[PDB]
Amino acid sequence: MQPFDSGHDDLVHDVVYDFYGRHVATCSSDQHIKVFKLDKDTSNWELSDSWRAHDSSIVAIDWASPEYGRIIASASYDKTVKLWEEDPDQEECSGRRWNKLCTLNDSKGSLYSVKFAPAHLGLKLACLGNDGILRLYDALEPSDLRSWTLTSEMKVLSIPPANHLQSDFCLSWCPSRFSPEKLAVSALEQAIIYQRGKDGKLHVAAKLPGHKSLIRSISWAPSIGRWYQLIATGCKDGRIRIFKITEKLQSNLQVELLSEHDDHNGEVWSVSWNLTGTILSSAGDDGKVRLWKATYSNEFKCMSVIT
Amino acid sequence: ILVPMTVNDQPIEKNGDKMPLKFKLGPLSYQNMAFITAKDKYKLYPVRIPRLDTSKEFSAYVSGLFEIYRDLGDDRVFNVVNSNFAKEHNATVNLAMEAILNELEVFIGRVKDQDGRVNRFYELEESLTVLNCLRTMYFILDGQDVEENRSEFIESLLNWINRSDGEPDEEYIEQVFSVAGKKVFETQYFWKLLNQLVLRGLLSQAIGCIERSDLLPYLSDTCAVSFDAVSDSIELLKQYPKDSSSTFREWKNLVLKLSQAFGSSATDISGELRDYIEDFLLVIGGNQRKILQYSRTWYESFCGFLLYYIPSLELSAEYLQMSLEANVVDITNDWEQPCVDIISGKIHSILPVMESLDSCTAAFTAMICEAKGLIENIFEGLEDLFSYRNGMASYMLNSFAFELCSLGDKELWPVAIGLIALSATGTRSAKKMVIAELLPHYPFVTNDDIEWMLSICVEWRLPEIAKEIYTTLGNQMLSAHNIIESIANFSRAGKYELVKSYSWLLFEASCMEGQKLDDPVLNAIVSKNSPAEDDVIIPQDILDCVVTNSMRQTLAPYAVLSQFYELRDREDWGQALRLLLLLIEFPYLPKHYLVLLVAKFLYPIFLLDDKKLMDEDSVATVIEVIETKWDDADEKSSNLYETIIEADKSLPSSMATLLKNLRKKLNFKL
Amino acid sequence: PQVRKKQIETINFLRLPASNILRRTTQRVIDMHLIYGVEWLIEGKLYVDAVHSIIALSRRFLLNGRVKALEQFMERNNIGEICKNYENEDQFLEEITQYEHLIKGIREYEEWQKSVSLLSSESNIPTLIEKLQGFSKDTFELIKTFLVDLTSSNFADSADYEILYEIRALYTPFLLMELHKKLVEAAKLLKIPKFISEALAFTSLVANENDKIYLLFQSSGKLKEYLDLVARTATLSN
Repeated sequence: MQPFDSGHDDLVHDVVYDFYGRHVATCSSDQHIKVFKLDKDTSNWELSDSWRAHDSSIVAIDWASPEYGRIIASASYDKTVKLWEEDPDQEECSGRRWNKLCTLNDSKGSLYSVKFAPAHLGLKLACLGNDGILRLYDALEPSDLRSWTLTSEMKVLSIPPANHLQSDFCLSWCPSRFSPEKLAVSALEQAIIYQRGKDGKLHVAAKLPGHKSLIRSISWAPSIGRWYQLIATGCKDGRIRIFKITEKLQSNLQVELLSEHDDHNGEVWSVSWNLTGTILSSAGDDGKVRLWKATYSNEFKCMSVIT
Repeated sequence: ILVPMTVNDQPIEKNGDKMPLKFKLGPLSYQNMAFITAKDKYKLYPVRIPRLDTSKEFSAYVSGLFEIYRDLGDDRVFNVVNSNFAKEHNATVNLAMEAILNELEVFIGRVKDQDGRVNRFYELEESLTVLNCLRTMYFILDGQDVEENRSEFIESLLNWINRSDGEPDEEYIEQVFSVAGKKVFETQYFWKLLNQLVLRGLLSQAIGCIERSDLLPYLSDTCAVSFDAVSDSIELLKQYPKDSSSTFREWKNLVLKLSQAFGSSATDISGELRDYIEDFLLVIGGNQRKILQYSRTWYESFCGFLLYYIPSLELSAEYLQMSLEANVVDITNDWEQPCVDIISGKIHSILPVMESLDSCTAAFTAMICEAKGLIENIFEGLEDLFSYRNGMASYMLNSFAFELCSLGDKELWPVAIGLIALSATGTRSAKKMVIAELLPHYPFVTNDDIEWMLSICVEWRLPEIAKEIYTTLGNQMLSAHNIIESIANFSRAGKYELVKSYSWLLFEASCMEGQKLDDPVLNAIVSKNSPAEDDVIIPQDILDCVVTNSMRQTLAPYAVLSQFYELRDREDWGQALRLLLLLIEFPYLPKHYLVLLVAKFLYPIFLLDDKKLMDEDSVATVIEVIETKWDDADEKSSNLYETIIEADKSLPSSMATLLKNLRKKLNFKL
Repeated sequence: PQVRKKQIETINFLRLPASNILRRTTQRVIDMHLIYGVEWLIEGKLYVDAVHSIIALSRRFLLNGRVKALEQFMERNNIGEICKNYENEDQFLEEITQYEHLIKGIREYEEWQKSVSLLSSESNIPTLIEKLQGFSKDTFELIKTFLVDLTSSNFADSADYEILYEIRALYTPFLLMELHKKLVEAAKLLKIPKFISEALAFTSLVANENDKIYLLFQSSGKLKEYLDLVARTATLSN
């Protein structure tokens, strides 16, 4: 392979795609969000917009639901979730293509991760860092997107000590709208599953069994082609525990744990998943990306060992 | 299955360094990106997934398979008339098996010519070598014996040679047949390489062990009666049946006749040569102890009992064992031990293994073996197909087409979503899922990007799925600033209330000066009469008609009425205003929307103010909310031309405001 | 013509320079037989005998009033001799064209009916009827003269004339009439939806002796159907 230049001089923290897959909002800590673009006659990825975003390191990034303008935000430790909107007369490669709309100061204390809620719930984002609270701001109006009406404040630890910026704050969503929102939200050594109530507040339906150590990634396996959900565990014990979360403080879920992997022999740091969730794409401290794939019985065996 | 993440800059290959290697699998999967979240590698590696490479030879391959399933219907189960309809539906499922593998021979006829990994083409050798033995054992016979279709026993027996080994290539008609140290041959290998290639069942390389070497320069020259019955030896290979096992029995008597016509006749030739002639003949009678010892591999011995002894399946229990008293079965590579698993029977525990020998081949293998019912399920009786509640068939088929969507592409959706609308089990539940879920990262600002999904809702038509698409792109467009095909997509969201708010305002609060322009949209201002030619109306009323078409009796009396925005006259833009107001908003978009359309010439001088004038065709043909409006219902928004007329420039009634000033000037004015 | 072609092969093996089987080779091979009986000229240096054998079988069975079975029989002959070979016809010349003209002038109304999906309320909402007026004018001001004997120097036949007379009659005033339907069901009255001449201007534009649409046209049977739509063009200004 050939490694494309990013222009960056500092770690790629995340890579997050849009639904086309043809743009990735790669953040570094060089204070630029250099959004790239796949030109499809080459494998190397070239610039779409080097705008300077936050003035604190963008430690995670998430593409937005780009309903009202094409939006990408990010949370950094400046305690903001700055939204950046593209009107389609804006131009590429120029430092201005995604332009400031809001500045979230409702949120207190340093932040570390926005995840946007799906576009069925409109322009709604969750946000969490050492704020210690999962705060679901909701910009209700389709024109006016700075109108951040709180829905649920759910305490994660009320204030995490600062040494938990070394902790992945893990946030993920089911994109199914034929169910109320589910999201595994990492509260420093568990991941408490905030399952919807009925009451205008979430409650902790379950908390991952067999984990006593920090959770270094949850990516929620889509609720495509399953009535149930799936997750896997990036986690610090050296393991993957692949809970098939069958549907059963309120609850409607029961934990099963089917396969248990461990051939990473050290910490698992990427759980990612296929867009529909077929492929358990698991990267660890073994230096080998181990793509795992279910065989008949719904049990993931390694399909390929990309050394 | 090894793929370098890189041949430059390497993150880790080793569990000595505990760095946090992170890999992100998106809606591409020929570029996924591999990096470290440490101060090492900010580099990002474009890295493919094996068996999920955007290619166009792939697009031909997966289209071919998908149309072969359409000939088998949505059918995937075995049926039981019923004394021949349990064989008939079997019979057509043989011939579609061979369509699958001959698509694959067209796709071996692609990827032999150029391969970028030689192991990517070796997956197509090895999964085809599993489904070479399958085709000999079951899928031409009706899941029965050899004697049902003997020639086509033999043709897949040749596929088992030509598509495991890359052969013919001359090297077995050259071995001691163009070069030990003879050129007229008494050697064992002049005749073992005749024996093994006949034991192969092949007859293109077996004739060259006859013809391009010694049959004449010693037999005919020595004697004419050691030549009259060596004549009979190859004659028995030629008058070998190829298309029946009835004649084969009379032929087995005729072998006992003229193989014994050389027993009786002269020998003026070497005892080496003679006994090699008999070794070829104990292939031909089908004797045990020469079907073993001149085979190059197990599937030549096992397939030499199966031809030239009793051509029936019964030389696979006790006699398969005699093919392990021939040659070993490979287990360093997995191609020959899955073949054994056919012969014993269990094609359901080797389908697992065919996933990493190319799942695209294995998915349609699973489809069609369930149509014979030789594969089992382990749980039967969430209707979804990534449970094993559903078929071994619909385990791999419609979970193949989900990862098509993630592959890179989404114009192989006519294929993919075409897959998941077919199967006995209801995968209409699934058709909701792949097409409801894309939310957190899709609905973009554009002109149009959802149009095509109505065609990804006739690969199955569910109407509930057919407006969900435009919900996730039919209020997403008010920053895109595209024109009337977006007012189209607002109505077609499903709603009459999203055209009561997003195209209502192009009739109310429309002003910011004297001219009534104020519209982000560009078909208000210069292209007002663009929807009035029925040229730009048509695209949107043929992708769900009636939900768009009715709302065009609102925004195409908007080329008549709305021309008063551009210039305000007493006639011409009073001709084309005081005309039709009473069908066009009285079942469609808001009913009394009329306060920054009809109103706004009331204060300007045309009309009574401190002096009696009267304005043409508005004297008594404006009569709704525009005259009387103290008793009459006005949808309120008249504040925007009671302090927004210092930018229009009226004076003589722009002072001392009344809404009953407007009620006076439209009463008396003569 | 496949079974019949092998029939010709057999009769050439049985000798003679001419057979009754070789007579019909530029006749047959009854609708299908005639049309598949002729195809035989593609190669150069003769195509001045082509239109003769066309009109000599086209007309032959035209008691079925079929002009719809001449939509590949007036185009079967190729001028090829580009590089692949390296009065006689004047009467009939226009008839070749006018066979196929009748279908097109049906289809010159109907295609506007399918290709609209908006209200036809005039104020320039449909503007896609202006060029179409000018097009559909030439089918009674189209200067050729439909389907008839036009001279008497070339070969003609009387049996084969009455089935020009009547086949002409069936369709030529329809194409004429669909021009006049657009006046009161497409609302295009001139080349703009204003002014009502071009129905009153058409009352002796239908009359021409350059296309000869006058002489076949009934004085009560087609003329009464024609004026009732003029009378509805007149009430767009009443």
